[PDB]
Amino acid sequence: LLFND
Amino acid sequence: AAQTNAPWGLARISSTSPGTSTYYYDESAGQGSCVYVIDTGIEASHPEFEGRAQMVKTYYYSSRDGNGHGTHCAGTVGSRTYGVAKKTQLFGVKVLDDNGSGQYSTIIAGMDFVASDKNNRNCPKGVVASLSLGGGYSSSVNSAAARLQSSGVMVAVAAGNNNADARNYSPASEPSVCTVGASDRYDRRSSFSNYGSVLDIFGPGTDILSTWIGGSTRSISGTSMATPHVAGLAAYLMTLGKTTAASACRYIADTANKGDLSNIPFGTVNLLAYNNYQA
Ligand SMILES: [Ca+2]
Repeated sequence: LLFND
Repeated sequence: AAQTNAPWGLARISSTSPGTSTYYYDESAGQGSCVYVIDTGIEASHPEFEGRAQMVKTYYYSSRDGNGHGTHCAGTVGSRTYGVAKKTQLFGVKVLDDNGSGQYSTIIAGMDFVASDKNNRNCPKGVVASLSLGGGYSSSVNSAAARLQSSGVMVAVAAGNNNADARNYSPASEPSVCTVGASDRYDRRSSFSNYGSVLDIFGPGTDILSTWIGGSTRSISGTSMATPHVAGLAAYLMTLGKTTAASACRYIADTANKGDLSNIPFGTVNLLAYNNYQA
């Protein structure tokens, strides 16, 4: 779960 | 003003408790402010932007958002239905490619660009930059963010989605900017959100409905989604005259809901962005 940093 | 049946994150930032569904906000709605969204671009033609969005710079072959990420983030800042600051002006800077990636040199160039470009624009209430991006630590990237902030722009950056200390990520780790973690609709720290002493504030980041490319909408999750909530809130507060670009992060932290979040590790702030609206 990424949609990021 | 009140938006009924709002996306949960908008309702959350205008309430002292979770579980509400109405977003309450002052009608000024960030008018007169400007927010640069530095990302994969913005589908400016999306009806939800009402002609208030414009691409101003691309580092690739086209200025089109072929990914969707930038359009989603922009929608949370300032779209009619999904946005915090519904009357702000949005400017897109495409530093990420259509796969959502980009080299640090390009990202730095985009920050330096905004620091200069804001001098050519009419933004009487102030300028905000929202950076829903990041990677491993880089002193150069941190420096670029610090310069942008120093130039008079309220810089909001994502903490990152590694469930780790944000000290090892950039530009999250630059102390002078406003580093944003993510929470969910039950007031827990989002399971992927980074944490650590460098975080300044939390905003809604799990299951955030916003604009997408092809004139569509979708729900996605990330500290990328929390960041534009804070960026939009800053624009909104600047327009109301409550704070300035230099001090908005501190003002947001000072006026936040305090102690409401769960699963916050010792040493990380327990502060959730809040607009303090009273009708
Ligand atoms: Ca900071």
